[PDB]
Amino acid sequence: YEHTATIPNVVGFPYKAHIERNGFSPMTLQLEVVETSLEPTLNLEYITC
Amino acid sequence: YEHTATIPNVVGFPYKAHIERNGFSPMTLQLEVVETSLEPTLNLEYITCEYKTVVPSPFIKCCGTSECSSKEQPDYQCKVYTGVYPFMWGGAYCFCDSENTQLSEAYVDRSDVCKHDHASAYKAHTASLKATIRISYGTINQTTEAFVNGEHAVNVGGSKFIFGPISTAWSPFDNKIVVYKDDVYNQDFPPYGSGQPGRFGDIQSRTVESKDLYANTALKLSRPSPGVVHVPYTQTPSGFKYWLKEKGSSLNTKAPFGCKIKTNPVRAMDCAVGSIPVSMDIPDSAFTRVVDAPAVTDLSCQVVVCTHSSDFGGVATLSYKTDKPGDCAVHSHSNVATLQEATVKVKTAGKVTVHFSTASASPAFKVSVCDAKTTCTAACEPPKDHIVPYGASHNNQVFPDMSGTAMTWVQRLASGLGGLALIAVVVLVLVTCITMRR
Repeated sequence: YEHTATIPNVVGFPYKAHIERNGFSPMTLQLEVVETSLEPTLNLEYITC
Repeated sequence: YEHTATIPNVVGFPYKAHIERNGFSPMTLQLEVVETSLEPTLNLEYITCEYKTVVPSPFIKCCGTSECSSKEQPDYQCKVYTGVYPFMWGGAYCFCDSENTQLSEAYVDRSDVCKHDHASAYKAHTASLKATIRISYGTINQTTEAFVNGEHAVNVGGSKFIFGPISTAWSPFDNKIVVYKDDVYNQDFPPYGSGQPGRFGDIQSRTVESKDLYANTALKLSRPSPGVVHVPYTQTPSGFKYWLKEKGSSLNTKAPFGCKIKTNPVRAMDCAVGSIPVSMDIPDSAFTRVVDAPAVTDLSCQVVVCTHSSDFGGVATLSYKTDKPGDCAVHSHSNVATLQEATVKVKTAGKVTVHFSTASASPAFKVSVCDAKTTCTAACEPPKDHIVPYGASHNNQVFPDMSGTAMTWVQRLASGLGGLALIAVVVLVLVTCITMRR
């Protein structure tokens, strides 16, 4: 069953997605972002010392 | 009690026939076609198989002429060649330099395994249906075989059933049929005595045991190479052995209506074609008197869920008043939805659930529970699964009920514009009165 949501990129905000479906009693998911890690691609130009 | 019905020829679709006999509590019979076997009448036209070409040793007459004679043998060929001078391994076979003749002789015969590997050409006509029907009603549940013609009465539980003549005489077999082992071929085989070389039936026999063989292989003798004994000849390759690789896939993979084609005897199973009339003579002992049944009253229906899927995708809860517990017959009086269950225990618990299958966005159908009747109504969503390995249990009636949302909107718009048009009529009639009174 394809369903879509959009959760805040807020760590520890426990967004809850509700699925309503014809055959079935509705379901609430929790989607809690425990961490994010935004990592740049790095090109080394040079070393200084 | 005479009753009549008409069940689809769909195998594994359980029909429900409801009898509302005035003196008795209703009963729902379930009628399921378990198997069908459409069997054509066959006339054997001829047998075909690979030929055997019989080539004796050459009757080489050294130092002399030879006559030759005509013979009755199939495709028989004979020639006497003058001026032969053959060499065997040890020298010339003949002393005379040219006064020798090689009598070449050849003919066609039926192959020695034609008893075992042959194709039979049939005319296939006036097919007949036999069906394996399952009858269940009350405590009686039995599976019986009936010929589907309006004469073979079969007994279940003391009930005569007559499965009347099938609604259409269609069959997947064309008028000309070729049968080979497990396979059946629709094939306009050439008439006996007119088969052509290198094609199916270049040799033809009226039966596998027949003494008389037609052969038309275009066998021709040719002159032997000088000094060589070999009775050289040319002949068109076995048309049967060409056929065996040219057949392609058989009728078992091409018949309409999903028929499964089988040999020995030639038959088409499970053809989903037409419908079968049924006549019942149910005895009085099969019904329960109205005193014995529960007096189900104040019946109402809630559709707990509905998907208009091919399975029994809807669920109803029926609620009751009753004097006693008991079995009631259950039915749906509209073909928009068919019910999985034929009878239910009515309980003092006051409610029961019944499953149904339907194809429409918003069905409404009168269910019943013994005498009580109520109109179930639903909002049914489409299924999410595009393809399923099973046929539809509903009748594929898709037009929505007039109380549904689509017909509600349609009836609002149509009554709106119709009311506006009637008001404009009233205006015009009133004005055209006034303009003639004044």
